[PDB]
Amino acid sequence: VGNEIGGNLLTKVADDASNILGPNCFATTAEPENKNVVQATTTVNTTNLTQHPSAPTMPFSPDFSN
Amino acid sequence: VGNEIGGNLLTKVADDASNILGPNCFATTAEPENKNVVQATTTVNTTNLTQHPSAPTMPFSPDFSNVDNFHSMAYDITTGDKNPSKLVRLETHEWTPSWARGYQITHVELPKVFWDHQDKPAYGQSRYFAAVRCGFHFQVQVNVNQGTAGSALVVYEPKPVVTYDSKLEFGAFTNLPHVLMNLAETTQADLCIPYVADTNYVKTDSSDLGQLKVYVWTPLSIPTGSANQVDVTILGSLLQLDFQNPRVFAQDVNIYD
Amino acid sequence: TYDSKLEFGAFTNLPHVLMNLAETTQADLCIPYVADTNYVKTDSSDLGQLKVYVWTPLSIPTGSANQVDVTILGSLLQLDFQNPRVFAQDVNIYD
Amino acid sequence: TMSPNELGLTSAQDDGPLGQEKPNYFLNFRSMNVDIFTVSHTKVDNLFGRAWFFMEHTFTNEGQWRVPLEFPKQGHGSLSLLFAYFTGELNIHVLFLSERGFLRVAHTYDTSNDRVNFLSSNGVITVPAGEQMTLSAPYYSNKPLRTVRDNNSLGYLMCKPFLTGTSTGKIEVYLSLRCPNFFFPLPAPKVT
Amino acid sequence: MTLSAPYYSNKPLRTVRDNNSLGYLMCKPFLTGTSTGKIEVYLSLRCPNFFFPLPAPKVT
Amino acid sequence: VGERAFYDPRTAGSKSRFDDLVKIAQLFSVMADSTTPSENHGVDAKGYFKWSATTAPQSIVHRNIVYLRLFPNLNVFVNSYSYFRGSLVLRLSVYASTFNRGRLRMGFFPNATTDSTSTLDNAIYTICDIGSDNSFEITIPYSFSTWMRKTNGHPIGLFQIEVLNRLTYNSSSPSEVYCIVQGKMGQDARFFCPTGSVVTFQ
Amino acid sequence: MSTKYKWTRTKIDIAEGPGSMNMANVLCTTGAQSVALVGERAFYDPRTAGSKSRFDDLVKIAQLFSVMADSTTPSENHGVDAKGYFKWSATTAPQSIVHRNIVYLRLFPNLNVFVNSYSYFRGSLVLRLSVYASTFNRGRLRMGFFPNATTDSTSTLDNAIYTICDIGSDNSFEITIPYSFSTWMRKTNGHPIGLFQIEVLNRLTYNSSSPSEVYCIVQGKMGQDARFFCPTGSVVTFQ
Amino acid sequence: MSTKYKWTRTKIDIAEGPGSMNMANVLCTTGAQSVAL
Amino acid sequence: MSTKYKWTRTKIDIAEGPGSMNMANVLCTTGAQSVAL
RNA sequence: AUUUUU
RNA sequence: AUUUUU
RNA sequence: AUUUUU
RNA sequence: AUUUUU
RNA sequence: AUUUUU
Repeated sequence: VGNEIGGNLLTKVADDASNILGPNCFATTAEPENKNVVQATTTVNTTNLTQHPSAPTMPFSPDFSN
Repeated sequence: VGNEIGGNLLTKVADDASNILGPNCFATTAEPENKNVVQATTTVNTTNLTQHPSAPTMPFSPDFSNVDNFHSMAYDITTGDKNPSKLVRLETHEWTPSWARGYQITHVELPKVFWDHQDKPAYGQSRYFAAVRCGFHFQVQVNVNQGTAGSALVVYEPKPVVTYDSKLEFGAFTNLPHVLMNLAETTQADLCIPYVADTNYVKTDSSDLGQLKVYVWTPLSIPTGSANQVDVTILGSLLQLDFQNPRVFAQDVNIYD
Repeated sequence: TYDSKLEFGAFTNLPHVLMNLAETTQADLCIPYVADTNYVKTDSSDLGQLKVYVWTPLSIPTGSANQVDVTILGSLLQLDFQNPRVFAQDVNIYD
Repeated sequence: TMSPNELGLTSAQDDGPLGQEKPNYFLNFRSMNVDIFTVSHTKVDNLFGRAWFFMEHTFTNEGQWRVPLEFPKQGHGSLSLLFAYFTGELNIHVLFLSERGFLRVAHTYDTSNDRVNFLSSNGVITVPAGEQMTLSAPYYSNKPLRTVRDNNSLGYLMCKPFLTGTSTGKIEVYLSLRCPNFFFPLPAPKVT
Repeated sequence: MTLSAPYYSNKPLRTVRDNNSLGYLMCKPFLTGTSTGKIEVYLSLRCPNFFFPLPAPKVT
Repeated sequence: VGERAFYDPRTAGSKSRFDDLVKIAQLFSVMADSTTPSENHGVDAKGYFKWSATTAPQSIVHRNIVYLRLFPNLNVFVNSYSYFRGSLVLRLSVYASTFNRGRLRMGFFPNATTDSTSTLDNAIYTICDIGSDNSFEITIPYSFSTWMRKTNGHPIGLFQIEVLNRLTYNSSSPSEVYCIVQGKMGQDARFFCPTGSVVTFQ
Repeated sequence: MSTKYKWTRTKIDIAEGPGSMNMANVLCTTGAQSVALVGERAFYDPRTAGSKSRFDDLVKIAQLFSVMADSTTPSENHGVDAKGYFKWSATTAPQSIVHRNIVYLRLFPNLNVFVNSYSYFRGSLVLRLSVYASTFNRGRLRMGFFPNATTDSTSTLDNAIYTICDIGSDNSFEITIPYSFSTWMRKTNGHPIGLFQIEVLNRLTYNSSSPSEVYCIVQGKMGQDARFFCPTGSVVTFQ
Repeated sequence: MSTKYKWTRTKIDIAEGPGSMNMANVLCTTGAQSVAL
Repeated sequence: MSTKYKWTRTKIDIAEGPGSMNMANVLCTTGAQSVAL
C-alpha cells in the first residue's frame, strides 16, 4: 500500500521513458541486513537469548570435524 | 505465537457470539505502511542510498515517453547525442606562394583540436572527461583555378612521427595514411583515421594520437594573371567518439604513468 | 506565475510529498515534461520549478540539534536537446 | 477481508502517485453510490457545456471590439481554475442589441493586433440587428495548450458592428466550451 | 419561449401547496434604450407525479 | 471546414484529458488553513492546531462546525453546484517525534449545530494512537432529510477532537506537536445542480 | 453523378405563425426545450410519499365520496335545504319529508373541483345515505331521485328511482343515477342532476334507553363509468 | 469516425413568405395545428 | 430506454436570408406553394 | 418511464 | 375515418 | 406528365 | 467532378 | 474522440 514501492515506481518509470540508450535510472528496495529478529543458543544446561544478533563469522573454508 | 493475533482473536470471537444482526465488532491486523526497508537508486555513475524511503509520487495518468508526438522540432531524437561527432572546421591557412617542397603548410593538434574553441560541438562534453578513444574522418580542401597548378601532401602523423619528424625522410611520408592531391585535379582529400596510439586511451586535451599535417609536394605554379591567394582548409569528423574518465571541469588529469 | 492567488493546503493537488520528518529522510518525485509549449527554451525558468514549504514548523527539543539542512537532488529520466545555436546565446523558441 | 489501512490508519507520506481511489469502511458502512439523475453533472463536457456570462460592450460607432477571452473566476466556470492547461472547441454566445444593423463576429488565438484589422478569414459570421448567435471557434491556437489562467487563455474575440444610421446599442457576451481537455490540476484558488 | 425546467429540487417531493411548491423563476431583461414593457407568464407541467390525495379545497 | 484538431496530452505530461470533476472534489485540502496554529486551544475553525502535553485527558484540542466551504477544493464546488450527496472524509495528521506517545479521540456529530464540547461516546469517532502512521481518518456517511443536500446551507456537523491520553515525551522530545486536518469527498460523492456564485476567486 | 446540379441546403416553407405558442395541446408542451444541463430526466421516489406508484388518472378522485352541502349544524328546516346533514326524527309522519333539494355536482367538495375545471361530463352518480342510529332504533326510509327535475317540491316517489332503507347493522344505503341528458355529454355546471328526496316510510322507533331522532349524512361520487371532457375556465376561486 | 468535423445542427434555407397563410389549398388547412388537449 | 432525456422537438439552424425569393432558379419556382383547392 | 406517439 | 396523400 | 430530379 | 461529406 | 446520443 506504500512505503516500499520505491523500487518499482522508479525502476518502471524509467523503463517507460527509456530511449535506445536504455533507462537512465534503476531503483531497488528491500529489507536491511540488520532485521528485527531474535536468536537463541543452547549449550549443555545453558540458554543464551539475544535480541540483537549479528551474522556469525568463521575462517576460510573451515573444517569443524576437529 | 502472539503480538499480531489481534485480528483473528477479535474477528472470530464476535463471529462466535453473533446474532441475526451479525457481529458487533471486526478487527484486522497488518503491517504499517511505513515498514523497515531500504531503497537504493543509481543514475549515471551515482548511487543514492536511503534507509527511510517513502512512497514515490507522480502526476495523474502521466506520460514519461517524453517524446513530442508533433515533432515541433524536426530533427533526429539522437541529434544532441551525435552533435559532438559533427564535422567541423579545424583549420584554414593560406598557401603562401614561393614555398619550397617539404615545407609545412599547416598542422593541427590531434585530438584536442576538436575542442579548439568553446564554440566546438564537442567542446562541451570533452570538458567532463579526461580519457578519449576516437576515430577520425578528415577532409582537407584546397581550391585553385584551372590556370594554376601544384600539389600538396595531406598526411596523418601519429605522436611517434611528430616526435621524431626531423629524423624521417620526406618523400617517404607516403607510407603514412596520406593523399598526394594534385591541384587543378582534386579540390578535396578524404582521410579515415582510426584510433592510433601506444596506449589504450589518450588524455583529453592532449596532442597525443598524433596530428594531421599538410606539406608542399610541389610548389604552386601560379601564372601571371592567375590569383595568388590559395587557402588550405582542414575539416574533421569523428567516425566514433568515446569519453570515459570523469573529472572536474577542464582539469588536467594524467591517465598515463 | 500565479502563486499568491493559490490557496496553500491545496497544493497537495500538485505532484507532492508531504513528508513527515522523523519518519522519512527522503522524498521521490517523478515529473514528466509539463508545459503549454512542445519545447522549452534552454536556460529558462519555464517548465515550472520545484519548491519545499513548511507544512508544520520544526519542533526541536531543548538538547536536540537545531541545524536541519534540506537538499534537492535531480536526475533526468529523459533528456532532449534539439535547436542548434551559438555557445550559450539566448534564443527565442517562443513567439 | 478489510485491512487496517482501509479502516482509517494510513500515512500521508505514502500517497504518491497522485490519484488513489482507496475505499474507506467501518462496521455498518460501505460506499453507497446512488444516482438521482440519468447523468452526471460533474463530467467536464456536461458542466462546461453550459455557458456563463463574460462581459458586455456598449457601441456607438462602427468601431471594432477586441477582447482577451479568459476563464471565469466568477461563475460555475471557475471550476476550470482547478486545472492548468486547456485545449478544445470554444463556444461563444453573442447578443447583438441594436435597432437596425449587422454585427461582424470573429475569433483568433493570434496575438498580433494587425491580423485582425481586416477580418478576411477570422470567421466574420453575421448576426442581424436584435438577433443572437452561438459560434463555435476551433482550437486555431499556435500553442498546443492554453495555460487556463492567462488574461488571454482563450483567444481574442472581435466585433465590428455595421450600423446604418445614428442607431447605437450594446453587445452582451457570454460563453461556454464544447468538449474540453483539461490537464495537470493545480491547487484550489483563493477568495477576494 | 417555453422552457421545461427539470426537477432540480433538493427535496424528493414538492408539497403541492407551498407558496414555492414549484421552484423560483428568474427574469433579468437586457434592454437597450429607454424601452420598457411587461412580461406575462403562464405555465404547465410535462408528466406529473402526484401522491397521497388530500381533501377537496374550500371556496373563497 | 468545420473540423476538429488533434490534441496533444504529452506536452502536459498526461496520457489522457481529465473527464470528471468529482475526482478533484475527492482530493484532500486543509480546513480553514492558517499561517499560525489555533490560538484559542483549537476552539476555532483552523485545521491547524497544537496537541499539547498540558491539555487534560478530556480537554478539547479542537472543536468547530464543519462546512464544505471550509475546504479549498470543496469550496470551489460549493460556489459552482447547488446540491450534492455522499460521504466526507477527514484526515488528521499529527506530526510528532518517534518518542512521543498518546491517544486522541476525534468524533463527529452529523448536522450538529451547537458548537459546544460534548461526550463523543455516541458520535462517530476514531481513536488515534501515535505510532509510525500518524495520519488517522474518519468517514461521515451522507446524512440529510433529503436525497440531495445544499452545497451551501446546513452544516455537515460538529467536529471535535478531544484528548484521550496526555501526549507523553522525554528529555529530548517535544512536549507539544502540530496537527493538520484535511477534508475530501468519498468515492460515492456527487454534485448535482450548478448554481450561481456566492464568492469571487482570484 | 449528381454533379449536374450545384449542391445546396434544403429549402422549406414556413407555415402560418412565426413563434405561435400553443398552450392548449399537451403534445406541444411536452416537446418544449429543456433547460436541463444535459436535457435529461430524474429518478422519482414514491416511497417517501408512502406510495408504490404515482397517480395517473383524476377520474378516480371524482369517484370519491364527499358530503353534499356539508354544514356544522343539521338542517334547521326539516331537511328542505341543500344540507346533506340532517335529522331523522320519530315525530316526522310516515310520509313527511326528512330532506328534499335539487342536486348539482358543485354541491360536492370533490366534484365541485372538476366542475370548476371541466366544462362537460357523463356517467352515473352515486349517493350514499348514512343514518347513524343505535342498535335499538328501527324503521324504514325511502329516498328517490327524479333525474333532471327542477321543481323543488315534495312528490310521490313511486315513479322515481328510489331505494328503501331498513335500519340494521349496515346503515349506509346507496342510490345510483344513470347518465340522463339529451346529449352524449352534459354541462358540468348547468342543468340540475335532478330532484333528491328522502321521505319517511316508517317512523323511527325507539325505547327508554334509545334516541328518538338520529343524524344522517349524504355523500356523493361518480360512477365507474364517469368521465369528464373539456376543461373550461373557472367559475370560482379555491383557497 | 466522423469526428473530423464538429457536430452541428442541420442548416436549412427558408423559402419566400415568413408566415404566409394559405387559405386556398385544403392540403394546407387540414395540416394546421390543433388546440385540442 | 431513451427516457434518460426529456423528449423535445428537433432544433435546426436557419440559413442566410429570411424570406429571400429566388426568381432565377426554376428548381425554386416550380416548388412554390399552390393556391389550388 | 410505451412517465412524447403506436 | 385511406374522415391528410397513394 | 420522369409536364420537380435520376 | 467523391470539383458538398465518407 | 461513442471527445453530440445509444
